[PDB]
Formats: sequence, C-alpha cells, structure tokens
Amino acid sequence: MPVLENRAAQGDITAPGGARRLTGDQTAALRDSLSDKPAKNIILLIGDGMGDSEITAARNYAEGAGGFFKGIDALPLTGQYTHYALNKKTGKPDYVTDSAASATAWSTGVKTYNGALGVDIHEKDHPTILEMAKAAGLATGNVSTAELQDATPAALVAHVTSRKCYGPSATSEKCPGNALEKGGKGSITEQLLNARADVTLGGGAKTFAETATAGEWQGKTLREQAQARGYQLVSDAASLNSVTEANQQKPLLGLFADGNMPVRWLGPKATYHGNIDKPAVTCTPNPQRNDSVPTLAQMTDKAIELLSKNEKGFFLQVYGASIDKQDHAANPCGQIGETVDLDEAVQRALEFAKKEGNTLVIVTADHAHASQIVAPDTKAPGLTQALNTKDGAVMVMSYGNSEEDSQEHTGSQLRIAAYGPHAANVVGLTDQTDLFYTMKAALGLK
Amino acid sequence: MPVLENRAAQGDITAPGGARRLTGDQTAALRDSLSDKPAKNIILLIGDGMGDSEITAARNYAEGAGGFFKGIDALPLTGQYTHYALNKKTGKPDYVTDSAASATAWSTGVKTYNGALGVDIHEKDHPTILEMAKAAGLATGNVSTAELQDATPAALVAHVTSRKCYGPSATSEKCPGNALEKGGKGSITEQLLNARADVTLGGGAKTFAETATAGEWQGKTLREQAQARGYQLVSDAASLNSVTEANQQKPLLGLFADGNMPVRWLGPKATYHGNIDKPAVTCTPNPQRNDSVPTLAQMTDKAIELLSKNEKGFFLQVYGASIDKQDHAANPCGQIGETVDLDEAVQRALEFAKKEGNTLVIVTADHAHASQIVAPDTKAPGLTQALNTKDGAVMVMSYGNSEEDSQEHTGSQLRIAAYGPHAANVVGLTDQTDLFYTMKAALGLK
Ligand SMILES: [Zn+2]
Ligand SMILES: [Zn+2]
Ligand SMILES: [Zn+2]
Ligand SMILES: [Zn+2]
Ligand SMILES: [Zn+2]
Ligand SMILES: [Zn+2]
Repeated sequence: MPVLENRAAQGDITAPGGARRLTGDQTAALRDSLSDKPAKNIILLIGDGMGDSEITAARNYAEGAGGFFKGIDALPLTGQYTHYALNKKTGKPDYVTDSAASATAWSTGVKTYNGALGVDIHEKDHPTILEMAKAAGLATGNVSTAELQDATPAALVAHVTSRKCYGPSATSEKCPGNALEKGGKGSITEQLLNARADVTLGGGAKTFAETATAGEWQGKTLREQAQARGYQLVSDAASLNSVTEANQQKPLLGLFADGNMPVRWLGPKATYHGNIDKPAVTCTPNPQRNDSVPTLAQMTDKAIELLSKNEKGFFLQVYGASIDKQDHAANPCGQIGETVDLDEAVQRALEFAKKEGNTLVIVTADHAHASQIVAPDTKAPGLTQALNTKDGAVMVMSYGNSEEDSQEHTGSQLRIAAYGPHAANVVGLTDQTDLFYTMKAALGLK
Repeated sequence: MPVLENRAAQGDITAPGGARRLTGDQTAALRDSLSDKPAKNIILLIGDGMGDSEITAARNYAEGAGGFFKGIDALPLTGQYTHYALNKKTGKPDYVTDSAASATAWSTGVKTYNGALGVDIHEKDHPTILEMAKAAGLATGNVSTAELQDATPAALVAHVTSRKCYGPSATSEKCPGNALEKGGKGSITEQLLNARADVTLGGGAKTFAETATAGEWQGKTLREQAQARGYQLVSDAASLNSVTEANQQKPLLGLFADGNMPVRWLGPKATYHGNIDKPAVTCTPNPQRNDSVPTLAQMTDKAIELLSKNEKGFFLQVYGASIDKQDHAANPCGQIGETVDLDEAVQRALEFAKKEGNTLVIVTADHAHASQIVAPDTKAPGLTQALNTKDGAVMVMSYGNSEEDSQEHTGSQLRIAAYGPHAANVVGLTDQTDLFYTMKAALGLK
C-alpha cells in the first residue's frame, strides 16, 4: 500500500498547472490503498488542538503554502470527524469538547462530559482500547509530550470523574469516589501504574513524588511504588536508549520533565494589533530546551522498536500536546513548532508501517482551536502576529475568541487521516467514537 | 456507486456506540465508489466561505450535532484542499484568497492575485472549464444566488484585471485595458453575454440597466442586448419553470433580483458579548423573501432538467454565495440558512447523479471564513451569539477576526467532497487548481 509520496506544488505556482499537487489520476492508487485484512499493529497519532487551520498555518510557515508535510500530509485516506461532547446533566450535545471527553470518546467508544476520564455521563467506567489490547496479548504503548497525568494519555489507563485527579491529594479532594482510601480505583497516576502498559513516556514527574494514602504501597511515593513493581524508570534521552526490552516483567516508564515537556520553538506571544504595530516574526530554537530531553519522534522511535518485539502485535498512541497548549497561549511559533514536532513523529510511524505492511496508522486531533490565518493588513479585535514564512512572504495569524489569559477550543469538525488496513473507515463524515470501533475491529478485539 | 445513505448518530448519544456514524466496515463500499470511467456530466457546487466550521455550525443548528446533511454530508470521497492566492507584485503566495482568485484557480487551472477574474498575474487570459465544455459541444450551466457579475459566476465567462468591472461604466474606469471601446473583450456583463452558456441563472439585474459604449450594441442596455442576441429572459420562479428548452439558439438568462438574491432566514446580528448579554436566538424565515424568488435548489433542478437533454453531456456550476456574505455580516442565522439552502441544491444534484450513473458531483468552498463554534460561557473580543439548536441545547458562534464592518476570510485548508466518476481525485491533500484538471480530465476535455 502506497503512502502519498509527494503532494507539494509540482512546479511554478504562477504558471498554469504549476500549483497542482496531483500528477495524474488517483483512482488506481486509491483502490490499492484499500485493504480489509486484519491490522496487527495500530499507531494512533494525536495532535492536540490540531484543526485544519493549525495544519495549514504550520505547512504555510515551515514548508511554504505549496509545501507538503512528509508525515502529516502523506496519508492517503482522509475525512472529517465530529468531536462534540455531552452536557453531564442533560445528555445533550456540548458543542465544544475538552481533551478529557474527546480522548474518552476514541479510547472508549462512548461520549461523555468535559473533564471526564474513562467514564460515561453516569460516571460508570468503560474499558479503553489500550486495556483491551493488553488483554488480547498485544503489547501497549502510551507516549505524550504533556504531563503523563494529562487527559489524553490518562484516558487510556485511568477512570476518574474529573481530569484534575492527578494524584492521591487531588483525588481525595475532587474525586472522593475514586480515592483509594475511599474504596476507589485511585488517582490517575495510581491507575496508570496498575494499567501497566509496556511502554509509557512523557512528562509529569512531579506527581510521582506524592505518597499513596492507602493500599499495598501506602506511605511510599508513587515513584517508589513504580520501582517496587518492577518498572524501569528513565529520565532523559541517553537513559531511554539504554533500554533493551519492555514488557510485563519490565514495563518502561519515562519521566522527562516535572510537568509538560519543553516546546521546540521560541517566538513572542501574539498581541493586539500585533500584525501592524510589531515586526514580522521569525521563529527560533527554544533556548530552554536541553538536548537531553527526547523529542516526540525520538520517543515514538524507541517505542515502536520495543513494542514490535511482540509477535501478537502492539497498540501505540502518540500525543503531541503542546500545539493546543501554545494555541491557548496565543503563541504561533510555539504552536507551529509543536506541529512540526508531531509531523516528525508521524514520519517515523508511517515508515515503520510502510515496511511492516500490517499496521494501521491514524493521524488526527481531539478538537479544533482558536488560531486563524488571516490577511496581512487585518485589523482584528484579538491577538495577532505577522510571520515570515518559508515562501519569503508574511503570514498573519489571529487569536480572537477570548478576552482572558487563554484562547479557547472551537467545535468545528476536523481532519482525520489514515494509512493501512481498515484505513477506509476514516473517510467521509464520521464521529470521534467511530474511531474506537475502527481500532477495535481492525485489531479484532473482543 | 453508493451515496452515503445515513451518517447520523446511529442511536443513543449517551451510550457506548450510540454516537457512531458508521454501521460497519467501509472498505467494500469505498471500493465500489472508485470508478475511473468517463464523466458524461459534472455538477460543481460551491459554498462561498463554507469551511468546515461553517458546515459543522449549520449541522449543529439545523440537524443537531449528531445529525446529517442529506446533501453536503452524503458524498463518500472526501479530502482537504488548499486555496492560497498570489501576491500580484511578487508572485509569492498570498495566504488568504478572495472569490475572484480562487474561482479563477478551479475554473482555469492557474493561481492568480486577489480580485482577478480569468487572468494570471501577468494579466493574460486563460480559458475556463465552461468555455472548454462549450467548445467540446457540451451544454453549460452557470447558477448563482449572488449577482451574476460577482466573482464566482463571472470567473467562468469573463476575463478582467479587477472583479469590480461589472458593466461598461466601471470597466472603462478601473480596467481600461478591458474596456470595449479601448479595444478589450469588455466588462464582466458584456463578456457574460458573449460566452453564451446554455443556462445562466442568478441575481444582478441592476447592471443590465447599463448601456454599452462601443460595439455592435452601443446605446442599447445590456438587457436589450441580451434579447437581440436570442436570450430567453426570466425573472421569477413561475417564468423560469415555464421554460421548455435552453440551447445556443435560445440560451436562458434568469435575473431574479437587482443585486444578490434574498436570504432564506432572518436573525439578529451577532454582538459584543452577545452570547452573554442577549437571549439565545432561534432563527426564523425571512419575512421579506417572496416565495416567487427561486431557491438555489429550484434553480439547480431546472438547470439540470434543461441541460441533461444534451446527449454529449453538460457542465454545471452551482454557487451559494450568501453563506460567505452573512459570515461577513456576523449573522449566524443568515449564514446557517444559506448553508441549508446549499444542502438542498446538493441533494438535487446527488439524486440526479445517483440514477444517471455517469455524473461527477463535487461540493466544496472557495475558502474558509471567520465564524467559529465556541463554548457557551465564552467571553470574546469580537461578535458572538447564542443559538437554540435542534438538540434543544445552546450553541455559541464567534466572529473575532475584524474590527471593521466586515468579518474576514481565513486561509485554513478546507473540505472537498465528491461522488461519481473520478471522485478519487479529491481524496487527500490537493490544491484548488487540481480541481480544474480533475474536471478537465473527467470530461475528456482537450
Ligand atoms: Zn510567468
Ligand atoms: Zn485538547
Ligand atoms: Zn486545550
Ligand atoms: Zn444512559
Ligand atoms: Zn468567497
Ligand atoms: Zn467573502
């Protein structure tokens, strides 16, 4: 099955046919991309807040308008899906979801309320695709640039009523019903340790410094619990490489930062009348990011290699958190840089899949976001910034949906794209929950 | 080849599987959607400013979040395409296009600068797909809820350096090199009369009141001219319905309004803090629109009847302008209503195509727009409004990208969908110009 080799503009964009991305008819090549054979592996890549506009802005800046993401843009089967959440009290649609509800949706197959992790609107637990994978004998991986306790990674391993229940302290106070000392399954972190995925890599070391309030590991910090349970812990890139295997006897746990992992690019925050009162911006490397912090692609690399040892097959989720976070912060360089970061991850996934031949790879976002690409002389009410793109032309981005310190999600349907066995089930209009069922059937779970 | 019968949520939105839009594997159905046989006809439907946000908002309001547009959402082959224009000076990408430049792109195959109709940056004319269709002996249809002189319909029949050149008067003044008496092909309206499509339906009667300055019909209004040339003139639903034939001996010219055609729904204009300071809004029918003004679907249906008599085939463009126009006015009900207007037209096209068997139907937009779907509690700097949706829940829409009297286009990539012969060529990432060549190839033109 072919990945889209090259869909950059094919010539002189000012000349007839110069901006075409197609070189000929696609029918045959699409037919060739459609298999219903069983998937042995799935790699699900999530870019948080990566709506169609975030992809465009990032392509525009880093690859040029007629450029082409070698990962993100290279998946043959594309569609649009809906990620609306629910009002907890009414059961009716809540048109703009948070990470919690949407991640719960694709990892569980049931809609839920903003803030909910692995539970429906009645607070009843539902099994996650990762838990099911592990039970079928599949190897499991969970990779994240956010705190590991954050909604998206957490949704695969924890069941709680609020996403705020990082550790024992927060749980006892906000999810009393989940608190270990109250007869519940426990905090997000405690539940993560129980879930015992083969590979788990992200930030969020801070919460492992808490002590459990009850259970076999009462009195001991969550970190020591992990150690007492046979987890290999690594804290940087070098130590990550030293790892040789990863399984139920020696699960891998990577903690690469206190909270969220550092972002790659630095640029000023967008600003009111920024495009007209402030110079065009060119992004730069983040000085606060040490080489020894692994990159999403580097984590994705190591996970694929460790997980693929498993003959039955593996399931892996790759989560680029800070597109969304930088979008919230109205920071275009931060936001574009993390989109570029995800694209590298996708490339590693795509080329593994391309050689193995029985791997379904999926790329999407949890929901849309604020950033808009607007005309250079725009006079907008929100925060704006002008950027010098690879094309040698300025692009203006606008963030205009919040007066407070944080720009807001949007509810627009958005792109989902796939390559490999069962990738068809992503085409046309679908819903976020269909995704859970697509993965379930592909791996032949249950 | 199947049209997506139903991709609404399949059951209880609150229960596992209840929000699924799919009932099973799509591979087989998708395989049956891929044919590379000749297209006898092509119906291109354009929603002006109908980006993914606009589609989702219309769906949310009129059909409910888990609802389904029987037209818009029912095309199996989907992808995202880019519509960047060109800076006329530098030849580099201008990241946010207008109607002129983007409609020039698909109808012609070449990128151009904002405001240009059927000419490249060098201002050199290029042939449009409709002129090419007519040349190949095919019937041609050009339908529009906007003024017929407006960029999108005009791009098929006129070549001018500025979209402003409605009639001789404005042409002589702003496109002298195009002015008839300065020896040019003439104004948009004069060129429209020359082009002589079999069917031309829209608004814009005002400009036909103008008199030509030079040429064979000097002194006579373009209305009179159209008549001397053998055009059948209709101006309301009943007269249009009465028409029995439309061809090169008797081309049909429908003029249903002075300017743009009247909007379908009425609602208040969005407002600063409108979602918090003012009551949720329910859209109502426009009490000013006369029943005798044809709808987009009514025009589309009649065009199809008339055009399908040609045994070689037909090309037909159907343009829903007031989505964009209401988006500019920050009027959610206007906007949504026009999206509903478009969805009906798409249905008429889909149902004709589904039984004719050899028709390619395409639905997309020229570019994205301002309107965003945001959380009900949002405090934004721009204009907002709360809506009572079909779900009986409230949706908030935000227009936050302009301090001027008009909301702005956005450069985000956006959905293109297709059904029928050669539809494969829409899947994945493409460019607006690819659409020219896709159509061109599907009709075996040249
Ligand atoms: Zn040139
Ligand atoms: Zn998110
Ligand atoms: Zn967020
Ligand atoms: Zn229920
Ligand atoms: Zn437009
Ligand atoms: Zn517009």
